[PDB]
Amino acid sequence: NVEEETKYIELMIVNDHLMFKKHRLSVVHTNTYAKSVVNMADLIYKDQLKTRIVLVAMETWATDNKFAISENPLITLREFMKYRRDFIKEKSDAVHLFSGSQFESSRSGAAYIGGICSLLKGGGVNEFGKTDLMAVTLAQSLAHNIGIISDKRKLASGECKCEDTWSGCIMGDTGYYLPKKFTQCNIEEYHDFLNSGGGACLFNKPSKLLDPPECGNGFIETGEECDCGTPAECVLEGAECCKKCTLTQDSQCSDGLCCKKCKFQPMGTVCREAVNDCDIRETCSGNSSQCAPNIHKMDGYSCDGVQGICFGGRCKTRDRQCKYIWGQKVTASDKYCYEKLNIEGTEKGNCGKDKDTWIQCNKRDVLCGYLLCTNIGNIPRLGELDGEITSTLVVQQGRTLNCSGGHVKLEEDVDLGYVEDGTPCGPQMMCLEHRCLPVASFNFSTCLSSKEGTICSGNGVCSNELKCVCNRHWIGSDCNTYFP
Amino acid sequence: KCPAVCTCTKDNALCENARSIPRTVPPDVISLSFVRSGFTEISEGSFNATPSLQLLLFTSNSFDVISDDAFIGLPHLEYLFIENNNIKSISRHTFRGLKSLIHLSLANNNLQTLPKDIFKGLDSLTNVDLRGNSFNCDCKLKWLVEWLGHTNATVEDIYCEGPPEYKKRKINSLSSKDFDCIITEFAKSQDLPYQSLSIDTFSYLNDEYVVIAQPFTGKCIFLEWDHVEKTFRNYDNITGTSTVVCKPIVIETQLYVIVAQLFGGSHIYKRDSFANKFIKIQDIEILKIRKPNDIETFKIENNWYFVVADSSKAGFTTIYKWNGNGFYSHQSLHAWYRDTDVEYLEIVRTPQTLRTPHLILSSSSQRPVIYQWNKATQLFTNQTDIPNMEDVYAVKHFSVKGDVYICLTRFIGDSKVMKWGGSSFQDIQRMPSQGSMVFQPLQINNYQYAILGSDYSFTQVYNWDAEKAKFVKFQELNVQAPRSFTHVSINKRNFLFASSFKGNTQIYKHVIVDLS
Ligand SMILES: *[C@@H]1O[C@H](CO)[C@@H](O)[C@H](O)[C@H]1NC(C)=O
Ligand SMILES: *[C@@H]1O[C@H](CO)[C@@H](O)[C@H](O)[C@H]1NC(C)=O
Ligand SMILES: *[C@@H]1O[C@H](CO)[C@@H](O)[C@H](O)[C@H]1NC(C)=O
Ligand SMILES: *[C@@H]1O[C@H](CO)[C@@H](O)[C@H](O)[C@H]1NC(C)=O
Ligand SMILES: *[C@@H]1O[C@H](CO)[C@@H](O)[C@H](O)[C@H]1NC(C)=O
Ligand SMILES: *[C@@H]1O[C@H](CO)[C@@H](O)[C@H](O)[C@H]1NC(C)=O
Ligand SMILES: [Ca+2]
Ligand SMILES: [Ca+2]
Ligand SMILES: [Ca+2]
Ligand SMILES: [Ca+2]
Repeated sequence: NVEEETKYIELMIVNDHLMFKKHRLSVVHTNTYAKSVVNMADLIYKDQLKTRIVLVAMETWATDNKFAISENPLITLREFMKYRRDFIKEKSDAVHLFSGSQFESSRSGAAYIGGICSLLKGGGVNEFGKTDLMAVTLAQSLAHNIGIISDKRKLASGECKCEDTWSGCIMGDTGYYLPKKFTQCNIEEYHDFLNSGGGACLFNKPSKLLDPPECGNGFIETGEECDCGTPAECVLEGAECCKKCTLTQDSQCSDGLCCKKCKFQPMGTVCREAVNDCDIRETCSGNSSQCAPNIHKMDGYSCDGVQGICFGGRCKTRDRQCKYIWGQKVTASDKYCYEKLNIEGTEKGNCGKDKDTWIQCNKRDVLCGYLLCTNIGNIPRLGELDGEITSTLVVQQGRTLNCSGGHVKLEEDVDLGYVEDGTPCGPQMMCLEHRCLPVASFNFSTCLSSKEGTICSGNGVCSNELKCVCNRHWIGSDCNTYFP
Repeated sequence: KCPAVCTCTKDNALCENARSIPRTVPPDVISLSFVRSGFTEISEGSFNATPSLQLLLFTSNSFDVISDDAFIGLPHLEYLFIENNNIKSISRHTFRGLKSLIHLSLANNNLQTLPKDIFKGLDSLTNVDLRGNSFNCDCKLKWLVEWLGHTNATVEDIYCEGPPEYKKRKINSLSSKDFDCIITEFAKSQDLPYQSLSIDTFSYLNDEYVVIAQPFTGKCIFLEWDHVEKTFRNYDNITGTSTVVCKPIVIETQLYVIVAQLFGGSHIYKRDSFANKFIKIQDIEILKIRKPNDIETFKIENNWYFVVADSSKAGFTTIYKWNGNGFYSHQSLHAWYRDTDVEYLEIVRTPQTLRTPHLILSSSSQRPVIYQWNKATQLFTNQTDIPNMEDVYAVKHFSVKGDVYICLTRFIGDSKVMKWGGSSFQDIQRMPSQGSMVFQPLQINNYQYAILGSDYSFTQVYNWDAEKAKFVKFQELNVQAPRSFTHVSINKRNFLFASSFKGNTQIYKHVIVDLS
């Protein structure tokens, strides 16, 4: 089970110049301070989310800031992710910024929701505070990255409530008394993100860490043949295999998912099953104690049958988008509703917005326009609703159909309530810029196949790495060799 | 007429070698003199039925004690001479009852002490003679030093015969210094089983009550004086959830209690006079106030205000003016900071000779900020921050003479007092402590104390030394986790309330052992 498995977040911390000045321009004070913050946040995540926060690398700016810092944390987040895209070449699951400046905003930090392990969205921004306060701030920013949201709809309902009255939970407003515990609903949101195909990287276990290697920490490090962790953890698994981070001569497998009875699991054993249509089952290499890197189907595979297309291990459909924004009780509207409402180009439906003008949806591209959902509550699950919800009813073939939408804004630049890019408006057609476009237009890369008209010769599936994962009894580069 | 035991004259009498004063004197006898009489003591309420005396004297007798009101019944008495005897102690009110006394001589009977205000009640006095006595100069003679300078009556000079460190020193030459007769102590009186965040006092209908905020039951506890046994008893409660601060505010003989909670809180209550129960009046806006850490009450130019510190980044510290029917928002402060405490003080700001209302609020991981009241715009402006002091949890102020000082509480490192200069606070005293959540100045009967609380260590009580102009270590209280210290004053009785976050609340008696 993905929930049962331990997840590891490789984190890189970037300290701006103001953070450096707060520590009196001392590299050791800044590094030790950040390490302390990440360690406390790791304690919270380890206790609650069964997730470990590992500091892989840290970059500190002794000179002035590379990019201009801003009072708005969202603006500073855009600039920071821009810089980290073009400049930072280090491998990490998430890149977070520690800013000595204090953001003027209700937020003490900003992080892209569900952005974990995105080069563009994988980062977060955190304002300066005390070590405990910074640990909570990092906890809620990384929470946004792993898909933990406020979920305002259930909060207003009261079904989701932090049961600690004195101190809140992490996602809530932080007073002088600091929260140590996540809500159960936050846990469910994190597990739903994992189950939808998010954060596949998190299942990779860190090979190298910034801190000097210590034996018994549970992570193998260069020069360490094996690590079984704490003596009690060792007794659970890997006690006989590994002692003092030295492999026993009999047994090169100590503790791992692909590790059993201190010997490598045979090749082809399945460590973790696929979590959805877009995921691909990982298998034991037989040459490693850890399970193979978590991979998923390449973009463009069909998910939920016809209704959707796989992107980043996650299935994109209008129904899942409706259920995401307006809650699980919602479903996507019938296609006639899109067809009649969107062509009108009024407030009720449109292909887009211009200043003082509304864009009539073109006849050809409809399902790529304004997002319509059958049953819509008053309060969105995430973001803030702009204006009031739009409701229009249309009847096809003697049965009335209610189709509604709303404008929901996570941030000012990006507006929800419009069909997300990549949704399959039509066969061999993906929604892009409120338009139905043939899949061929953007030319998705495919895996090698010997046979024509098939993927991976028809014996395999394309992966995130653009390599064929062959079916049983078939092997090869193109999966074209028969080897039962 | 005259008893044969004692010599007499038509207008005069002279008595010697008699163990008792004659009961009857002839009506024309005025002055009476007792010489080497066998009196054991003076008779209690003596000299009855002899009103005509203008003069009386005693010499060379033996008196162990002279009882109170011994001279009553002598409205015409003027000259009184008691001298050249051996006397140990006399009672204070012995001379009471004679307002007609003019001349008095205690000289040369070797008195070592006199009771305080023995001379009270004689407003006609002109000459007094204390000379020749051996006077032990100590607490018992301090009142006499106070009396020597304040009396218009002429008094010949008298000297200290003891303690030998002061010998042949004029009692007139002594001053307010060189006297320590008073020490102070806090002794535990009552132990309250409930833990408490904050304690406050108020006077309703000339009656001083106590409000205690208990965080974990959510109750706002009210304690009232009970005369039959120990005064503190619990008369009433206000129910809430996660109550942090409970602030009573009396406005024009009407009681209002502002209580801040962490769960859907910040409600304003008023006491209904007839029902004598608290009634919820207003609800403070939940978007402005979210995680309140403190409430500060102040009054400026015949207007009542109160301000709530918000330690959440989203909420804003807000001041609430009273329109006479209720409290409404006045000014928001310190947006997007975490406010632990608010403190109101009136300080002289140069050049102005007048004191001006000021605010000081402490943001977490930030320097304390000072706001000067602007009368023209009715708002706090010119934000200025205490330099070189960070991570201040709270600020409290006290005044010695005209100058004002502040006790700054830093949970880690040194918590230090500072004195207000012209434009700035100067460092005065620096005391480090571990885990100090409160530094509380208190003034009880013109005695300035500073209590420095500690969680891991003992709470350290300090006293203000006027000569040193700094706080001096005084006593160490044991309280589990002090969050506050409150001075409660009953009639002539004084108490010290110590809140405890992790333990039971402490009530200390203020004990003064004193002599003159
Ligand atoms: C097994 O792994 C080791 C290093 O871990 C490598 O040297 C060896 O060639 C591998 N054997 C294979 C891939 O058959
Ligand atoms: C149609 O949508 C509107 C949205 O305003 C909603 O109030 C109504 O209940 C819906 N009717 C249905 C789902 O039958
Ligand atoms: C897309 O790429 C293919 C080669 O991969 C090329 O033949 C084709 O012309 C490209 N289409 C466009 C519109 O550029
Ligand atoms: C006592 O002194 C005051 C001034 O201190 C003076 O006004 C008053 O006349 C004096 N009375 C006598 C009886 O000397
Ligand atoms: C006040 O509250 C305390 C607990 O905090 C309780 O023991 C006491 O009975 C209450 N008094 C009342 C309700 O009069
Ligand atoms: C402070 O207030 C005065 C008026 O009382 C004003 O003239 C001055 O500009 C203010 N200073 C700042 C820094 O706002
Ligand atoms: Ca990873
Ligand atoms: Ca190790
Ligand atoms: Ca997988
Ligand atoms: Ca206060």
